[PDB]
Parts: sequence; structure tokens; C-alpha cells
Amino acid sequence: DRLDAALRFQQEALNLRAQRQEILAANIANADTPGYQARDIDFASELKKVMVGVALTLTSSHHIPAQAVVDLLYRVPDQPSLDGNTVDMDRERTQFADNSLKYQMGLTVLGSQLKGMMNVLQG
Amino acid sequence: GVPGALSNQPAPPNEAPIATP
Amino acid sequence: PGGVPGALSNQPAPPN
Amino acid sequence: GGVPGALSNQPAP
Amino acid sequence: GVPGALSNQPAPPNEAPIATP
Amino acid sequence: PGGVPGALSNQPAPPN
Amino acid sequence: GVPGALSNQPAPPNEAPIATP
Amino acid sequence: PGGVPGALSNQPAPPN
Amino acid sequence: PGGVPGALSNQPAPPN
Amino acid sequence: GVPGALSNQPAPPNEAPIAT
Amino acid sequence: GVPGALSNQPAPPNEAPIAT
Amino acid sequence: PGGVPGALSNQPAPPN
Amino acid sequence: LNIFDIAGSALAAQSKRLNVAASNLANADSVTGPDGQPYRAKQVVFQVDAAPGQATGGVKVASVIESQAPEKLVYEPGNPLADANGYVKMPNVDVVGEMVNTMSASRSYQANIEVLNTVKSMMLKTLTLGQ
Amino acid sequence: ALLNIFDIAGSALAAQSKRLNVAASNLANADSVTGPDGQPYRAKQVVFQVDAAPGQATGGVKVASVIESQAPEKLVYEPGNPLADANGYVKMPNVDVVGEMVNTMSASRSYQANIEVLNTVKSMMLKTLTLGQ
Amino acid sequence: ALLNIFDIAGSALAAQSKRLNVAASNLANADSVTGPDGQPYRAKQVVFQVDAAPGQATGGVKVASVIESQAPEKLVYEPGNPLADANGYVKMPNVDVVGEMVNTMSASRSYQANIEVLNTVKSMMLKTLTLGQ
Amino acid sequence: ALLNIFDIAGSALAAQSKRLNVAASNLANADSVTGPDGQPYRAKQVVFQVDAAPGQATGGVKVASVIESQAPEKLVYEPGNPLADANGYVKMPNVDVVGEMVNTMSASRSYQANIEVLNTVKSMMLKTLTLGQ
Amino acid sequence: ALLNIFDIAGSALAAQSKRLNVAASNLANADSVTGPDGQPYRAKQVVFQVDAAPGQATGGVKVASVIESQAPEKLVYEPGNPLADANGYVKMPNVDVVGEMVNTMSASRSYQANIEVLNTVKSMMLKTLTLGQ
Amino acid sequence: LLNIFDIAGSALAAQSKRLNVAASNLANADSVTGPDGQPYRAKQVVFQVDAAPGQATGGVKVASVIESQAPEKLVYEPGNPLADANGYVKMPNVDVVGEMVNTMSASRSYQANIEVLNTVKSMMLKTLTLGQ
Amino acid sequence: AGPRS
Amino acid sequence: SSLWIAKTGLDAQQTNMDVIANNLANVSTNGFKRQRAVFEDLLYQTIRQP
Repeated sequence: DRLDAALRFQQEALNLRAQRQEILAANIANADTPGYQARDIDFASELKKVMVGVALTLTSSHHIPAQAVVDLLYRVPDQPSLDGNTVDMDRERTQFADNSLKYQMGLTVLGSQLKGMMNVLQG
Repeated sequence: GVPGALSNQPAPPNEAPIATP
Repeated sequence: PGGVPGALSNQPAPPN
Repeated sequence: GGVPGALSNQPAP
Repeated sequence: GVPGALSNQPAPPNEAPIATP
Repeated sequence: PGGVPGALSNQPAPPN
Repeated sequence: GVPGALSNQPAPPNEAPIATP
Repeated sequence: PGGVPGALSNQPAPPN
Repeated sequence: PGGVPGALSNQPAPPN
Repeated sequence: GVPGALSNQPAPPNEAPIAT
Repeated sequence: GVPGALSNQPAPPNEAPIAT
Repeated sequence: PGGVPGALSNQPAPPN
Repeated sequence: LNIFDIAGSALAAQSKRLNVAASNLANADSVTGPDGQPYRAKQVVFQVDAAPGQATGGVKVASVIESQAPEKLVYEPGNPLADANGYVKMPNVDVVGEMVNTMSASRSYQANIEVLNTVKSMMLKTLTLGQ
Repeated sequence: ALLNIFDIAGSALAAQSKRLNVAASNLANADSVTGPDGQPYRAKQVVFQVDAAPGQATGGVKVASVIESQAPEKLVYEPGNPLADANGYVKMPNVDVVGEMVNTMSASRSYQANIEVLNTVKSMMLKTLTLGQ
Repeated sequence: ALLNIFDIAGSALAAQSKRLNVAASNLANADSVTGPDGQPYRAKQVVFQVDAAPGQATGGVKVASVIESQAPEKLVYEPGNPLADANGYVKMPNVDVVGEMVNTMSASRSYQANIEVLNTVKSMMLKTLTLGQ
Repeated sequence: ALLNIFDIAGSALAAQSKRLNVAASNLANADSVTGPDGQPYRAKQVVFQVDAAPGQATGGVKVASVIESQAPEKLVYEPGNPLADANGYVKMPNVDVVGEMVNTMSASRSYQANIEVLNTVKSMMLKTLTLGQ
Repeated sequence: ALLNIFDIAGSALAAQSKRLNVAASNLANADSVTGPDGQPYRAKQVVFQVDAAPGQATGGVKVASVIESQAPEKLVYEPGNPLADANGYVKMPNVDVVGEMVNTMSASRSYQANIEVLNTVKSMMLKTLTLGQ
Repeated sequence: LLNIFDIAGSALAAQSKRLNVAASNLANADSVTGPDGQPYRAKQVVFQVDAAPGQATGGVKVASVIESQAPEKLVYEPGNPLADANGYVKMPNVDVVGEMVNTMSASRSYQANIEVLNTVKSMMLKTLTLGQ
Repeated sequence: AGPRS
Repeated sequence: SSLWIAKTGLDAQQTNMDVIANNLANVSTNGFKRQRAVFEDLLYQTIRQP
């Protein structure tokens, strides 16, 4: 559908921001686990990958339709801890706040696009 | 390289011995 | 497989 | 120009 | 009645004696 | 019907 | 003169003298 | 009319 | 069912 | 099961005896 | 001039010197 | 003619 | 929505660690338990809780263990609890370590609280989308 | 990735954290006689550089490396120690106490100032996004 | 001519963002000692001018250039640090922390005021588009 | 006058403001030795009572009068004081400091509660006007 | 009448207020020697139960009664006290001051939590009122 | 322009002027000299009703800024160049508590006037949709 | 039977 | 800022304390000359000229 193509980029950006938000909050929650590595995703590359499949064929009514079913990069440690935990509070707190801001911005842009498509139709 | 960058490799374990092995 | 948090894992102990 | 804005993406990327 | 409910009669006067008679 | 709303009515006093 | 009401005559000017007279 | 507002007016002063 | 909340039910007591 | 899961059977009563 | 009024002539440059 | 905004132009400048 | 589970698990784990620290502080000078054995200091074990296969997730307290650290020995031969040499086993609680654990657990608790507040606000605002 | 103000203030926070860590490690090892091997502990210093950046006018703070101080190591006459030299002077670290407390206080106040800057900017950040809707 | 308010307030927002960024960069490097070239960090400040081409009555605001702040470099006596002077006078930036914090607050407030201007202007443009209908 | 709940809550606000004023006056003059007439400052107290004259039981709050406390004034021995009596005793206020502090805090809290009541009543009356569009 | 969560949170607020009042009474008279009839002041506690109605172990809290601690009263030695027994021992309250402080703090935080619950439910149902806009 | 708008704007200006005077006084609690060498005499604003064409009710205008007539404080520093023949240097009569309270009350009045202006603007916005 | 269900 | 100014002050008094401790430790040494520490203020900064 052409409607999907217009809203594909913002929807994928919003979903990627939510996933990275979950990853950052997991990093915050597991700050005290000894031996836990701080993981993160490269937002731009994954957004390229998602923006850039074959539903199995259903011959009749009984035939069952096809059933549907990101890469994590390690953060470079800054300070060496003794328990092997590489999670840094300041870095991930700033990243968490930034991701929240960008999620809000994506919501704003997507809502503006939908509202414009709506006022085009209203009459 | 820079602290806070992104790499595809986990950091080596953080060992701190008390005596020289 | 993370271990004990806090005091025990932040004290210098010989490896075993 | 010479100065990037505060609300711009890391000029240092 | 139970506290906070509605009754048909006023509550009795409240008094705190310093020393009982 | 009323009186001093505070310290002077919430302290024990001898009777009259 | 009920407080909070409306009266035709203006309020008299208040005064706070430190000593008696 | 009016005078200095605030601290100076709402402070006891010698009569004059 | 329940009992005293707080102080009297959160201390070690002799069996009875 | 999991410390915060849902079960249908009540947890056994907990008592703290002075001596066993 | 009354403050907040309109005049056709600009206000003079103001200065706050430390020593006269 | 504008100038530097904020702290520099709102602190008492040198005479000359 | 998984972030609520992650942060709630973090809050529960930090509460458990704080309770263990409080128990260690309370019985630093304790002599005996309900039986004749001394008070062995407690420590929680933090693990990464990822019920699905995506590597990471929240933190979970796998177990509460008694530190294998040696038991302090005090010479009290008149005590019936003393062994053949007249020594009594007193706990090995690290006072400074437990106070630092209390404060660090408190700070991590607040960080998770702030995360929960922020994400709750974002999830409330996403329902407004285009309306 | 990060917005420019976010990157600058977060780099400031990380740099202050590194300086505080160096100060704390020095204060811990104030009385250490021998290190991992047998050599005396040397007081560490952290050097702040300004992230050059394409803008140059605007840039955060980075830390190139942690250097080891070059000051006369304290000599204490203990000939019985195995680490005493021919003359018998064991080497104690050059960690000064007053300087490290002052460094801790200064790092804490810079950290808090950058935190306040981020907190101030945030409200404006969230209020920017209401311009379109 | 309500459309020109878009340009005026957008220029004002960009200029205030640049000013806030410069102030934050100065604040985050108050404790720096070295630059990318080895020179001490010099506190920098923007210059505000009326964004009016010759013959234009009143416009928004624009950042002409970024200039080094005029203040004596803070001299510190540390002739043990590898960076030093002939007499051991380490040069530290002349950042006035109170001034930078006040500048950040002022920039944020002016930014928010310009956002309000833009919001109410857009509301008026929509009305106007609903003139006769 | 003030509709209904408006009048009730306004009366409550005025009465609690008067009570807080009395408490502040008592706190300020806890150490006053004399007044303009040479009489000691006696602690003042307001008298709260309902005002439901048109055939009601509930009508709000009004301050009937301000009354001076009859608790015995504090006698301090000072024979050189011009205000001392035949035995050399000077009368000093019977202000209860803790009582007046608690009165201040309680008056502030109930004043705030009445503010919240009036604001809510306004909200509800504002929505009422949109009954059936 | 109060509906659901409003009833639950109101019951919880009332019972927490009762608990705090009992704690304040215990902490205030922790040193009282006699009551009005000559008997000692025995520490009071509240008894919490689950409203339940008849078939719902899912209700608020309700204070069934205020019990009096039957723990033995402290004994002090005062043969001159009229209230002393034949052995010269005066009974004194068995109040645990630390327990009362902790109970006051706990009633406070629980009171605040139930206030927050009530506010959230009120907002939720106010927004429910506009279902379908 | 609009009456209530004129009233609220004039009152905002007056309260801002009072706040600025109080802040300047608080800054100069310990000042010992000015540019000419005279002591800093504390400033206080004079409020007057702005109802020139509006009968007895109107906005508030700041008539003037006047030096307070409270006696100047005196400090015995005979080595100070500003000391007179008796050796007393004149220091300002700024009352700290009064200035702090003035700042707080001016802030509260400023906020109240802003709320009044907002409510009035909303009322006219709703008046703009009469009969529709 | 334990905690069967 | 003032912090380092006062830190330099603290460092000078500690130096003086170390000098005094050295002098007091060498009371019984034969042929010892007492050490006396003198201090100097560093460069004055001019911000605005009179």
C-alpha cells in the first residue's frame, strides 16, 4: 500500500527507538550484575537495514497462512571495575534521556503526518 | 577506540591479581 | 553467569 | 557555519 | 455504627477529664 | 456553638 | 458593619502609634 | 495618594 | 485473621 | 516457582521460632 | 517623557562609569 | 552595533 | 511494555539486596541462631534474566548464599557454645561494606524509579498519537 | 547520535567521573608500600583536553590517558624491608592528601554543575517538540 | 505579513541554541588544561547582531562570529604537571562559572519565549485560513 | 454574594488567614515587655463559628471575635524595671511558642485544602456550562 | 456512596490515620506515671482486618479495635510514690520509642501511597467519562 | 491597549521595577562607595494609581525612585580615605530582611497579575465566538 | 499430596 | 578559583610543618643547622587598571 510507504520510515524509527530504549533500560537494571556487558545497537545502521517476506500461498480456506517469527554491539568500557561490570551510569543515563527525547520527536512527526493526511480528507 | 564507542567485540575479562604470576 | 554483587565481589581475593 | 548548534547531532561523530 | 457511616443521632459530647471524680 | 480554634481548646483544663 | 460587605462610607484611616498619645 | 511600598511603610516609625 | 499491625507483630516472641 | 509468579495454592504459613 | 509612551526621538546611549 | 550578549556586556566594564 | 517488567525486576532485586544488607548489619554482634550455629553473613546473587533468547534483560536474584569467609574466633571458654579450645564463632560481617551496599542499592533503586517514571510518561504520550 | 548539548554535557560528566575515580584511587593507595609486583604506587593524574570537533568553537571534554606523576617518591628508612635499596630507603607514594580532597570537591561541583545544565536544557528540549503539534 | 515571523523566530531560536551551546562548552571545559594544539582552552562567546540586510527595518537575530572572551588567563602554581610555564605557571581557562550558568538560564528562557511566539503565530495563520468559512 | 460553595470556601480562606495572622503576631511578640499603654502583650486568639443564618446547619466559617488569653501571664523578677509592681514583678506574655508554630502549620494546611476545594468547584462549574454542547 | 477503589483507599487512609494517632499517643505519654484513675498508661495498638464484606478477601483495611498491650509494665523503684505497691515499685509504660517512630514513618508513607492510588484512580475514571470523546 | 490588559501590564511593570530595586539593594548591602565617592543610599520605588482618565480605579505606575531617609550606618575606620574628620565611614542602611520579603511579595504579586491577565485573555477569546 | 493443583 | 588558592596555602603550611618536624627530629644530631622555610606569593593578576 502507498499509505505504508509514506509512514514506513517514521514507524520503523519509532520501533527502533523503543527497542533501543528497552536495551538501555536493561543496561541500567543490570548495573550491579558482576560480569554483565553493556550492550547497545547502532541506530542508523539498523534503521537502514529495516528500511531496505514471502507469505506462504493459501490455495483454499482450510490451508493455514504463513506464521511469522537486530544485532547488539558491546559498549566500549570506560573505567575498569573489579567485578567485570562495564555499565557506566553517566553515559547510559544521557543516552536514555536522548532516546526518550527522540521517541517523543518521532511521535510528534508521525502524528503531524497522520493529522495532515486527515485534514486533507475532512470535508 | 574512544571510550563510549561501538565495537563488535566483547571486552576482555577484568582480572586484578594480588601477586605476579 | 554473574556472581555475588557488592561487597564480596569488590574485594581482592586470589583466584581459585 | 563555523559553530554548530546545541541541538544538532554530534558534529564530532 | 461503623466509623465514617451515617447515623440518626448526634455523637455524645467529647470531654477529657484531668482527674476522675 | 464554638470557641478558640486551636491551642486554647485542645489542652486539658479543670472543670467549671 | 459586617466584614466582607459593602458600605457607602469609606473605611476610617488606621493608625499604629508606638507610645500611648 | 501613596508612598514607598513594602518594607519601609510596614515598619513602625516615630510620629511626625 | 489478622492482628496488631507494625511493632507488636514484627519482633521475635516466645512460642504461645 | 518464580518468586513473583501466580499459583493457585496459598503459600504455607511462615513462623519464626526462638529455638528449634 | 512618560514611560511606555511613544516619541519620535531615540533615547540617548546610557553608560554606567566607575569613576567620574 | 550589537556586541557580546550576556555576562561580558552586563558586568561593569573598564573605563577606557 | 517489557520495560515495566525489567525495571520492576531491578527494583525487586535491589530491595532484596538492601534487605540482606540490613540483616547483615543487624546481626554483626550476634552470637547464636535458633540452633547452636553462628550467623553466617548473607549475600544475594545477581543474574541476567532473559526469558526469551535475546541475550539481555532485567536482573534477577538467583539465590541467597552464606559467604564462605572464615568465622571470627573469640576466646570465651565459659560460654557453653565454645569448642574444644574455648573459642566462639562470631560472624564475619564487613560493616563498611554493608553500609556501602545499603547506599549503592538505594541509588540504583532511585535510578530505576526515574527510568520507570520517564518511560511511563512516554507510553502515556504515545496513546495521543494523531489525536 | 547524541544531540550536541547532550554529548558535551555527558562528556563533562564522564570526565569528572574519571577525575573523581583517579582521586579516590590515589587516596586509597596513600600508604601502599608495594604494588601488584614490587614497585611503589605512583600518584595518577588525569589530563583534560577539549574535543577539537569540526565546530571547534563548541566541544566537550575528553581524557587522552591517565599519566603517572613525576615527583620525588617519599623515602622512609626501613632497611629491614625486602624492598629497601642499598641505602635502605623504602619508597612510599607521592600522593598528597590536601590536593586530592580539593580535587574531589572540585570534581563533584563540576559534575553537579553539568547535571544542572542538562536539567535546564531538558525542559526546552521537550517543549521544542510541541511546535509542530 | 505573518509569514516573516516564522523566519524571525526561527533565526532567534537558532541563535539562542548556538549561544547555549557555546556557554555549555565553556562550562564543561572550566577545568581543562590542554587543547588539541596544546594551547590552553580560551573561553569563547557568540556575538549577536540584527539579521537585517541593508534597507531592512527590523529582523530577527544572527550570530556574527565566535570570539575569545577578554579576561586574564587563570594562573595556577603547579610546576610538577608536565604542562607548565617557565616559572611553573599553568594557564587555565578564564571561565566565570556564575556567568555561564546565568547565560544558560537566559538562553533557555529566550528560547522558550520564541517557541511560544511561533506557536501562537501558527494558530493565527490557521485561523486566517479559516477566514470566511 | 459568592454563589454558594464560593462563599463557603471564601469565608473559610478569610478565617484561616486571620488565624494565621494571629499566630504570626503572637510568635513575633513572644518577648515583648510592654505596649503603648504600658500593658503587657496578651496572646490573641480567634473565635471560629459557623454562619448558617437562613435556616441551615452548615454555612462555612466566620471569626466572631478576637479574644485575649486568660492563662496567667508570666511573672519575671526585675525591681529596676519601671513597669514592675510593688513586689518587683514584671508581667510577660503567656504565648505558647510550640502552640503558635503548630497553629501556623495547621492554618496553612487547611487554607491549602480550601484552595483546592474552590479550584475544583470552579472546574466543575466551568464544565457545567458545556451541558449538551 | 463511595464506589470501589474510592472505598478501598478511603478505608486505608482512615486506618493509617488511626495507626498514626495511636503511635503519637504512645510516643507522647511514654513517660506518664499515672492515668486519671491511678492506673498506669499501658501502650495502645491498633488491630487491622480486611474489610472483606462477606465473600471477598479483597477489600481495604478496617481497624477492628484498639488493644492495650498486655506486656508487663516497666517497674521503677519509688517507695515515696503514692502509687507504689507493697514492694515500693511504680508501674511505668512499656512504650518502645524506636518502634513508635518507625510506626509513625510507616503510617506516613502508606498514607501517602494510598493518596497517590486514589488520585490515579480518580484521574482514570475522569478520563473514562469522556469515552468516545 | 485594552483596559484590563493596560492595568495588568502596568502592574507587571511596577512589580518588576520593585523587584529590580530590591535586588539592587540586596547586592549593595556591603558596598562602601560609588563612582563619585558618596555612599550608596538604598532605593525604594513609589507606587501611584495610574487612573488619570479612569476615575479612581486604574493601574499602578511607579512615580519615582527615591533614596531612603533612614540614617546611614557608621563604621570606625580612620585609615579609610572616605572617613571624615571623626573617622566614620558611611555604609548603606539596607535592611536585609525587608529586601528579602520585598522580593518575595513582589514575585507573588507578579505571578498573580500574570494569572489575571491570562484569565482575561481567555475570556476575550471566548467572547470572540459569541452566538456560535 | 503437597501443593497439588 | 579560590579553591586552588587555599589549596596552595594548605600545601605551604604542610611544607612548613614538614620543615619543623625535620628540625625537631634532628635535635640530638651533632653539627646540625636548623632549617627555616620562607614563602613568596606568586604572580598578581590585574583585571582592570585604576
